[PDB]
Amino acid sequence: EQAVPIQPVAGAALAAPAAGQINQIDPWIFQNFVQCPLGEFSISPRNTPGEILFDLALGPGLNPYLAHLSAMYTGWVGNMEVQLVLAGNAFTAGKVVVALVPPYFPKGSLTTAQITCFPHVMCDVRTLEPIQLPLLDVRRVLWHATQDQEESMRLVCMLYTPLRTNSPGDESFVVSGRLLSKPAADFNFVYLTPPIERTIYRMVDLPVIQPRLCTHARWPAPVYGLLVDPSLPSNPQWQNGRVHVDGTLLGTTPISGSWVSCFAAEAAYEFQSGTGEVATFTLIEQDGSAYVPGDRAAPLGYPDFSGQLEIEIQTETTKTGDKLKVTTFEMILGPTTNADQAPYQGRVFASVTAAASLDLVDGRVRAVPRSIYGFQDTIPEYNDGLLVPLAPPIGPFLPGEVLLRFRTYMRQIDTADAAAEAIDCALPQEFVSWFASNAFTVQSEALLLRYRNTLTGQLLFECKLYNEGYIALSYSGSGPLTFPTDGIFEVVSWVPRLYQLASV
Amino acid sequence: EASGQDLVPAAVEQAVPIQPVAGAALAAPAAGQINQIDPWIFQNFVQCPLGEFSISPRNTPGEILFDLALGPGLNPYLAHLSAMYTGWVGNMEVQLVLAGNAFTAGKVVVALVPPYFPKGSLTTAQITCFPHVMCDVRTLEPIQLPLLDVRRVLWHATQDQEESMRLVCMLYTPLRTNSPGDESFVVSGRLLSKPAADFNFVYLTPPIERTIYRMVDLPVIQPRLCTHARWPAPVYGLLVDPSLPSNPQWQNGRVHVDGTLLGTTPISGSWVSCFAAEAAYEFQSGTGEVATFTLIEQDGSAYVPGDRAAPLGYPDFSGQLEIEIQTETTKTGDKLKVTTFEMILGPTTNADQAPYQGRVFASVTAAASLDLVDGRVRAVPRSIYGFQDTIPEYNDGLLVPLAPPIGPFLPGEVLLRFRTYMRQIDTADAAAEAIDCALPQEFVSWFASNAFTVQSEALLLRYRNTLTGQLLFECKLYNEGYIALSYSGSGPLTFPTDGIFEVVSWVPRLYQLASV
Amino acid sequence: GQDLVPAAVEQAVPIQPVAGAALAAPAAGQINQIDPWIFQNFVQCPLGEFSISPRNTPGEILFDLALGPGLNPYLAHLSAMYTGWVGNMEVQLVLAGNAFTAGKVVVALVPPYFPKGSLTTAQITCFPHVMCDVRTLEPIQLPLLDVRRVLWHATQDQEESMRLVCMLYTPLRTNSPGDESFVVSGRLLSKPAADFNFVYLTPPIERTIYRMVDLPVIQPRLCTHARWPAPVYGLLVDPSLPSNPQWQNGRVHVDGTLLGTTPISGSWVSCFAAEAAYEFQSGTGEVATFTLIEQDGSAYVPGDRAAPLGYPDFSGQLEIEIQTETTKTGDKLKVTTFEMILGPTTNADQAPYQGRVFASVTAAASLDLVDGRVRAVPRSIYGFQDTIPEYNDGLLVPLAPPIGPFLPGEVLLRFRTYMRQIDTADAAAEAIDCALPQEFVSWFASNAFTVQSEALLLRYRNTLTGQLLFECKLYNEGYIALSYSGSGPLTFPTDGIFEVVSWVPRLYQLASVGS
Repeated sequence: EQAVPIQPVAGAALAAPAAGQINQIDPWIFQNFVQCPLGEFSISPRNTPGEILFDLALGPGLNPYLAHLSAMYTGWVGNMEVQLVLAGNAFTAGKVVVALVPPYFPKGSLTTAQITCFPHVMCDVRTLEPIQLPLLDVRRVLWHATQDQEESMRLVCMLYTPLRTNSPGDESFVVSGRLLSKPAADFNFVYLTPPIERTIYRMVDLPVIQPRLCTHARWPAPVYGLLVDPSLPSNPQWQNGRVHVDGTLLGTTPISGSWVSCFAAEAAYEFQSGTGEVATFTLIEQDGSAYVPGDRAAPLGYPDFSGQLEIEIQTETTKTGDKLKVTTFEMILGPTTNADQAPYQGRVFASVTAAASLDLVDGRVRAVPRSIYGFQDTIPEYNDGLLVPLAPPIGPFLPGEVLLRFRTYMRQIDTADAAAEAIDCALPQEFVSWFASNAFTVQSEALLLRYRNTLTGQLLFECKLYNEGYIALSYSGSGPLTFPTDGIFEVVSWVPRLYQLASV
Repeated sequence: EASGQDLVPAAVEQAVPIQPVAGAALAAPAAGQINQIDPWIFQNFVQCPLGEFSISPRNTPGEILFDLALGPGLNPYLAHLSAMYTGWVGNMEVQLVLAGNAFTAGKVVVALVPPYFPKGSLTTAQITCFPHVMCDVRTLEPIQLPLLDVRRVLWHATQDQEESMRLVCMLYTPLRTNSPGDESFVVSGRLLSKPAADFNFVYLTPPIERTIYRMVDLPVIQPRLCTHARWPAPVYGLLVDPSLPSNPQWQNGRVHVDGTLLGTTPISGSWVSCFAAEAAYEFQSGTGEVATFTLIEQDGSAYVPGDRAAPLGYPDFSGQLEIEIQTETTKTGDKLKVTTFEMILGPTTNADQAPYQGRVFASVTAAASLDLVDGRVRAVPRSIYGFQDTIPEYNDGLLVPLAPPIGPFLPGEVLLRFRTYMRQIDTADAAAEAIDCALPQEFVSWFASNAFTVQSEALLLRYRNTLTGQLLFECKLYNEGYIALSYSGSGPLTFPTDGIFEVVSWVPRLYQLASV
Repeated sequence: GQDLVPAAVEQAVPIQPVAGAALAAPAAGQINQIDPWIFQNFVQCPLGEFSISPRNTPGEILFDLALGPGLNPYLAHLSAMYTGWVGNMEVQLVLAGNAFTAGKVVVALVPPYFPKGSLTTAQITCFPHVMCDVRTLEPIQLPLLDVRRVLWHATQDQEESMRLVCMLYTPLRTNSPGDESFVVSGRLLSKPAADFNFVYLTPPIERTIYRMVDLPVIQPRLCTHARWPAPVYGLLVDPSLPSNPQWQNGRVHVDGTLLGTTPISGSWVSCFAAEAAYEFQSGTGEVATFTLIEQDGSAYVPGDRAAPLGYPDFSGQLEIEIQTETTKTGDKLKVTTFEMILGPTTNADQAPYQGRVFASVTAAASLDLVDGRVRAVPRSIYGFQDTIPEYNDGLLVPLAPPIGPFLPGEVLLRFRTYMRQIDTADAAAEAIDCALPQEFVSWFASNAFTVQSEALLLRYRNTLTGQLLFECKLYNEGYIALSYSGSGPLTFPTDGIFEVVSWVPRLYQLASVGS
């Protein structure tokens, strides 16, 4: 334990008068150093001084045992003990500084000159034993609330003096560092409350479903494969299948997978002595509601591709030659306009080459897709020719990383090509529903996933799932590569955005 | 002391697992004054402002009979004293009185809920996980409980509400009676409280009457000397009737207890069934004289379609309304005159009327083509023919914002109506046309001007005769602005209009009223 | 008799001592003491100037200060190396009255968490208070205790503490026939009390709160117009011009929030970057359509602004020069002149809010050009008017509010520039006014200033002599006001320097300017 210019901090002695209870923790927990989340770093000889190696806030989330225990309590108090472990031999050089930042220091960028003005310790990369530090509870309140995130003391480690070493011709040398912690003797909980299952210290989990038994987020068809291809555009701007990890739906994505590529509208039929019968649809919500224009490109579930598709609705005939018929229309979304389709304004048109008088009843219909002709993976004309609010394009990606896609095949009417079409998505609808319902709390930037075989257990690849809702693989090949669709995705831990993945 | 004690008496079994909590000793070095409370206040238990509740056989386990937030609002003395301070701190003592008949059986649980616990769905499983006490409904002596200031600050703020310990009572076992005769008893429980030794206030401030706690009060006026909120006439009767529709959707006379007005109800009683407009006239060889009214706000402001189905004070009933219009002509011989017009606002007939632009059309049969000038007019009602108690058309088959229908009520609960009569045009009948409202315009003005703060869900009121000083019945005034009472008879019931309504206490929606 | 009750007793405020570092020590990391001689001197507060006028009415608030390190320049300077503070202070008040003036004021100690509505003359005396006469010759002092529910305060936020509020108890009256323009000046000073210290020693950060606002040391001649790419020529006021224009460019907040469509650099004004497409089929003419993007290359998405950054906000006809490449060989990239309409005009739908622009150029042959990115900058203006153009077809777009809300007798200070216009009969030059010039929209959003009050008092001086030209109020919205009751426009020399004095409230009265 190093000497730092700081006073002792009182824990339960300050909180006892105004606390209903003071609860004790298992004494076996005070004897083990456990790995802290986001408490690891690697120093390379190509780093410049001033990089923040780690930044961790005091609280129950540092220890998994305390994070589990906090679900049955109302408050907490006390200090912690922290250990830093460095992996370097006797032929290295470089220095590191670990400082104690007070709870209310402003957030921003620090400088190596400024980091030494805090109570701090300076450590050489040749140190043998782990470095022990205290983490004290500097506060203006008597105790903290477990279900609320407040400001506490921070531990910040920054590179101070650059690493100087020799390296072999195959692999480059790095200095690894890890941080562990445990509660100090002065640490307590406050009030015994019934346990809560949805707490802020809850880890993200994924449904146990094979991708072959999932649904596609852009076209209503089962998923037929997952793959990766650097030749396709690396920054697509799809409006469907976008969802945040915390449970925020981005763009025009609906909760249910049946709303995909379909729209609900009220249809007015006008027979013209020229082209023929024309149906004009005024759009409404799929579940049934008034469409209020806002910051969305189109009503939820609207298709987000450019092409020629047909729709079928339920029609009632007023005259007496029949009583109920099912017809088929044709909607044009090609780069020709000439009909002024404005989904944002809440109106669209379609027509058929049908003779005679076929006036019908305007009583609201649901239009489902039938097929596509000349499909293009480009967003449609949400307005006349002008700009509309829409979700940002997928990205950014680190160098050497490429998006992983779930591909599926739709129908065709086109004559030229005869093999197949292909539409891709970033996540199946099951994941969208899972994230929307669970409403997790994101920690830093992204999650480390793991695709493993169901029965053999062999690891296939490791990827990164960003909070914006895309998966990136570290692939440095040339041609497209597909993967088996029988594995299960597993969550490992939270990782920083600048994290290097293992190559395929 | 008492007659046969085949009951529980003292429930001295608590041993509540909680530590003593420091009160005003921690806040003394942080205040700039020395304050204290009258020592005599510390010496007797007084009824809480929300200290009445009922347990009935129709209740089910898991229902919340009451919940109390720690603070000055549990004591009338402390609630009155809090108007001249910022800051309070300390513990309190509570006495629960529930001593039902010896033929009854049941169990309740009272728990200490700490601050920051989420509010809403509390189940019978979780309530026993808190420090709690088990009570039989037959207990003879009062049950004494502590309420402690568990907190992470030095003191609280009297204005605006913070997080404090709660006292929640849940029905653990359904109430049943062993008596053979025809009925099941109802338990009437009471709450009393007094501050503990180390309770204090912090800093003396000017005494402002309109504070958060206060207490709701009603104007001291007999119902017969009040004006109706749906027709410009004095209130003539106080009635209850189960034969009439039970969930009306009246637009006028609707107000919230906290002050907010709902619908098209105006502040003044002269705006009822009257409207101001810009009036233009035309003559056509068909229908004759056609008058068009562009409706505007009666204070001169323009009418903009918003969250209201119509301008304030618009007639919400249906039928044919005959009104009077003052007109000025340019013809030589006379200058000013008053004409009588008729309008049809009943069922939709062959007419082109759209309240979206605020246009109202009146037709008159005439032989001579009168020439007039478009101007400004205000129309008040004169007669009603073919009256119907239903809302008129506002957008010709399209939904418009409206106040929700009055309700809901407990089983056996029926709405109380204030009844007035109008001048009616009749052909071969003689029955006087009658209309009903929920609250008179005096109460609407009182609520809109005072802007009270509601506490739980409703207010308990008692109607007392002034001539003899006799309480006639008790009723529940809901926060949405309607009064309900328990009645099971078939025929209509009438009450004298010489009484005075009095506020008793705050009650929840599950409170059971006595039969009338 | 037995006891004597004096009729004249000196005023005093009774208090109960409040603990400072004694309460905060067990939970604070450190307790740092300050220089022992800072406790010995009253120093003017950063917000320490106010005025009383006969126009004021009883019940009006003259000032209200909050306890903390922002009342003393030494404490405000020292707070840049600490994260917290605790303790009490003392405040001094001086009034520059006369013998012809009658009036009374009350200074009260309002505690934290008292509702911030409106106080009356009856309620103000229910607080601990001191009653002061405007004819007093000596300063009046009061204490300021740290009444709180926490252990200490955080420097970097305002939080809630004890207030010091002063209101006009009795109307100000002068026995003179009047009305004249007599104004009573009031000044505030403060110092720490025996119990006051800081909490945690941190590196000195210069860009913190309680850092006093400064201005660049640049004469108005050496600045740039914020509404036209030309140097600022004149500085003037004019009461015959509209009081509250709706300019969209050249607007900035004191705290650094860019309001409207104003860019950071001065090279973006009245210029735009867009992807161009040219067409000419039978009778439409050589029409170029532009899909707008940001000048730095980023994509444009409709948001809370009515146009991209730097878009013109004046109505007229614009003539611009665009770098265009022609596909025909033997003639490489040139500059083409294009005429475009800014205001409403039929046969077209100008909607810059939606990223669509239409321009036309006279032609008699093919003159074909290739598509791509282009940047258009102004060349000439015809039919200039100071009205916002048609940002949409028939819809309302978000806009900055009109300037307002000047006190009676206050006009708007304007920076005047002359543009390049095309005329046929009138030979008069075209003039355009701005509220704040360029490098004044900059220097904000670069310094994250905290306003701490309602207005800034500035003094305009001469660099070589020091003669005071005028005093003015810089409101937080980013504009200046001057007290002037004349009819004709009045200009000022443009070779001066703007100097900050202090922070003043809304009701501060400026000395009238004139000759």
